[PDB]
Amino acid sequence: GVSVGKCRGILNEIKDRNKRDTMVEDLVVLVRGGASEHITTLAYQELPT
Amino acid sequence: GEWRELRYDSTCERLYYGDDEKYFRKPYNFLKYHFEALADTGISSEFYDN
Repeated sequence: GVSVGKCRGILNEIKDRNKRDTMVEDLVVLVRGGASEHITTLAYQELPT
Repeated sequence: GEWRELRYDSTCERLYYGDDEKYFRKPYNFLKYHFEALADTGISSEFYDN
């Protein structure tokens, strides 16, 4: 009697994920006219109102 | 331009402006002082995310 069994197995799997996001915001003011404390308080760089 | 701080009068209930001692003598060697006022606040913000 002759009997011989052959079995071969192989597995492969790769998963990849990448995400990138950016957001930039700027605000510039320009005031000319006023010397009293009113323009000094208005010269606050920190809300455009 | 700097004589504008504050001025009050309680007896007559009179609130007025910086009229007291508002004059600046220009020291021959100076051509002109040219009082003016400008205040430019520029904010440059650049937020980057990677």
